[PDB]
Amino acid sequence: NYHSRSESTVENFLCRSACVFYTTYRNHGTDGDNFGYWVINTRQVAQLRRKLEMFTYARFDLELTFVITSTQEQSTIQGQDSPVLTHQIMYVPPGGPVPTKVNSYSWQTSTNPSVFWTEGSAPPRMSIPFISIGNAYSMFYDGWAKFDKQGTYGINTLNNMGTLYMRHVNDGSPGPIVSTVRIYFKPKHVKTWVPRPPRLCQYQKAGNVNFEPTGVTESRTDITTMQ
Amino acid sequence: GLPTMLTPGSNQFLTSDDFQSPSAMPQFDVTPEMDIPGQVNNLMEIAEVDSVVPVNNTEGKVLSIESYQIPVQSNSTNGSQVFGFPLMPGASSVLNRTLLGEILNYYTHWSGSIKLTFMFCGSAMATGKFLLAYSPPGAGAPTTRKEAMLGTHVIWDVGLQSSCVLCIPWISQTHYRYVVVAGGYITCWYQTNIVVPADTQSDCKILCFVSACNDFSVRMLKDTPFIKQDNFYQ
Amino acid sequence: GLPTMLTPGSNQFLTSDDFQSPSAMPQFDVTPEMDIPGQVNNLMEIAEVDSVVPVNNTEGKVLSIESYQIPVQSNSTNGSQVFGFPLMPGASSVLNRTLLGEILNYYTHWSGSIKLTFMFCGSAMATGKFLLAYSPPGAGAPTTRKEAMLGTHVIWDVGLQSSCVLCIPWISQTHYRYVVVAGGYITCWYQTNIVVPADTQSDCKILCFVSACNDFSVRMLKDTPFIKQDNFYQ
Amino acid sequence: GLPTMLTPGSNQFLTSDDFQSPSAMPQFDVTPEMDIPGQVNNLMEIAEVDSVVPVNNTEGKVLSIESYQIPVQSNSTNGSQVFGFPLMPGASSVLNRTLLGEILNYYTHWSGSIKLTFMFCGSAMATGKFLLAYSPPGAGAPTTRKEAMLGTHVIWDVGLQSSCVLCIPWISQTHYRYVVVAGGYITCWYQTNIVVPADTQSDCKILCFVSACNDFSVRMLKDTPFIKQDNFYQ
Repeated sequence: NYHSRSESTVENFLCRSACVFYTTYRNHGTDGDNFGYWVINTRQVAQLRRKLEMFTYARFDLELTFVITSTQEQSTIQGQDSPVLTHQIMYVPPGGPVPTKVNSYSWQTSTNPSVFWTEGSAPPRMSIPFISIGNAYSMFYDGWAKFDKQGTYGINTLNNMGTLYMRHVNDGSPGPIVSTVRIYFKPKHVKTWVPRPPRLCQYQKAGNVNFEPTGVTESRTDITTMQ
Repeated sequence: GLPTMLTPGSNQFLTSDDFQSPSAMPQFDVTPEMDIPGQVNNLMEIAEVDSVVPVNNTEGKVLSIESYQIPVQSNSTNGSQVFGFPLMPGASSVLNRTLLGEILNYYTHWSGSIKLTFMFCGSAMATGKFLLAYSPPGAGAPTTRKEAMLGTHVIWDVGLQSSCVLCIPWISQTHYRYVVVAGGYITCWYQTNIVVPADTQSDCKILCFVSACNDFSVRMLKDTPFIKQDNFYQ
Repeated sequence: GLPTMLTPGSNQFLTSDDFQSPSAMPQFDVTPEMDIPGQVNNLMEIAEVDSVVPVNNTEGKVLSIESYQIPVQSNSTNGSQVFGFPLMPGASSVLNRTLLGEILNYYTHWSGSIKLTFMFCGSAMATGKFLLAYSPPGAGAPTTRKEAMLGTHVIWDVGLQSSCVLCIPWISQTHYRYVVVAGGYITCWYQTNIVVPADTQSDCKILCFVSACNDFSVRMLKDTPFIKQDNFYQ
Repeated sequence: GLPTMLTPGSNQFLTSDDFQSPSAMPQFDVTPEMDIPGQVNNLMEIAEVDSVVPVNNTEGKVLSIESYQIPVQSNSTNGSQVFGFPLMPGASSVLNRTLLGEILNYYTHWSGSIKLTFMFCGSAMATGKFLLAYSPPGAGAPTTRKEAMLGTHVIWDVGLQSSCVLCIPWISQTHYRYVVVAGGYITCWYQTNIVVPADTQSDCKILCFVSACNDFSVRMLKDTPFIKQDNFYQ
């Protein structure tokens, strides 16, 4: 017989849709900083980072779902009557042009994937393939990007998965509107190699493995005690 | 043209759905897979691996490697207890942070047999006997050598073998039990004192290992109670 | 009548989709195709074509046709370097604006072998030898004739042949490399001086050609960094 | 891409629909079914079971077990009526709260034959006769022993048998009738007095049972008129 190990599998263990980032962007602003952005990383949410770092090399597709909700703000503008709000979620592949302004040329997205979503419909969804000149993402890198520089330890350009950019296509009304994107992340077709011990010490930095040393477990009163 | 209905539950984002997602980078060729050694397809492969159990969990020792070393005294009362911990791989702090316990804390239900290995790290000329006694759940930990012997036990003779593998059976009323907080007890007893060529000074140690057997399973995935973040790390 | 769900990602305009579009002019007969010579189906056909490499990229020469002419001095120290450029078809300005480099700059990743042809444009009675040396990536450009000879090289004898085709191999740790900014080096060295019926005045020239081999590919299409517009041209 | 219409009735929540619902806990293994004795698949199995009928529904007796006991007097006029109730399993309070009546009150229409069992709980030496008379709907309950005898009846002789099963036929103009408020009447009559070895003091009792026959059915499910709540119990 034997009990089923179906949901213990790496696919079921890791292919779980979780929120990894949320940002708010305005509809009007002083500068062009009316856009949200997120460099796609797996080392910013502790639960997902621990689950992925239980293995050494992984290879998966990124399924991203965006939950965009808009809120009208304060007051002092009357007769708002805003039409429906359209959002653009532009994905910038590795090595692609990166916007610095809400109306940058990169938003014209000649080759950057972009999804335009009107509010009230189902949340937008896009899937990023395995994008790496290497053969697998490496959660751990015991080496230097440049051996000359000490600060390049553990950094390799093979784990860069691109950047997501979010903005308002139309303002709708002359009054303030702030939208939250709430990106939901879900690996698909996951293959993992070289399993590793779970991270014991709490994480400190996203780009580091540094740790304050911690006890192996919780203490008890006596070696023969039971409670 | 083809008629279609509302079918309640549409235009919703159920987080735990398996719908196909449009590809943002179609017509892009991913690099072929490389034959990397160490393909793991199930977390039980991690859980099947022996991991050293910190039994010496006394205060002040969890920050040192002495937490893994069970001290075996050079002279002690016969029938004394060498150590003892409950069979709570996901609850008891002795087994909680092991590889098995780390896997278990990612789930809500579990079932299977716990495999315990005790290895004697004393001298090759050292000899002696131990009572590795197992108490079924609800019985209560034995208080003397005799109570341990009258139950399930093995006489682990140090001279004959330096290791003892003890397979803990599955005793519960349900197919699965909750990982969180009965389970049983392991207690070791000094059947005989450790005998050496009478010239040594320091004491021996016992190392413990925990593992899952082939009938081990976990049901309901959840968040581990060990890693915690206030916000995004960057 | 038939039930249907929301299927998140509907009513969206993904720019990189392949959905059928309704025809604004149906029931309209397009003119039949005509057998025009020159059917091209792939940009590599353009990239497979030899293009003259401007190696004489010195200041003041990029605006003249002399940028394509490698000067071969009538008298110079033996073991001097005739020219040298890195193997960066999409990065180095020597190979950047060639047909191969122009194709490469439209993409993000590339792989394959670079085919280099050096043609001597001197007199038929002229004779001489050159060291066409290739340095693998990370080695560094040679500084003397001896270092070039101790590596990968060919003795290009001008008298025997007026052209030399040099196939640069593919040496990288990944299947593809980024077009943008190691790659290697080509250096030519005066093995012997150019020998002529001792009555000439002006110097000889070398023309360089670049091409892709049959194993050449490009992965991720992007915008070329060469054409730029402030707005619509009309 | 595929055309689809509005099909009126979409995006509506009809409470009595049978549409598939997305699973909030997919990839979760439920525990296997266990062979529990008592698998019931239909409420008629409950309705087929004999249940004791409270016929002694007089005021002050519904709160005691005497409501189930039909008193048989030691001495009474011959041709007196022992008891009598109408054949309204879902309406008459005599049969309303029985298992059959409890099932019936959950529905609006019903059809079938009522099975009535009368058991004599007197002494083994006691003897006597009863007229278990049945009146068809619309006839009216008989007023004398003779009227009961001239209709449908059985002579239930206590000495010969201590039980009498009486199957009430299905007499209605429609396939089903409403559970709520003719049906008929059961009346028992003293054919002869109860005869005993002439030394006893207390009186005998008759217990009544009601059941459904194999041709019993209920059509339109509704809310039972018995349980009532002002709001949620918690």
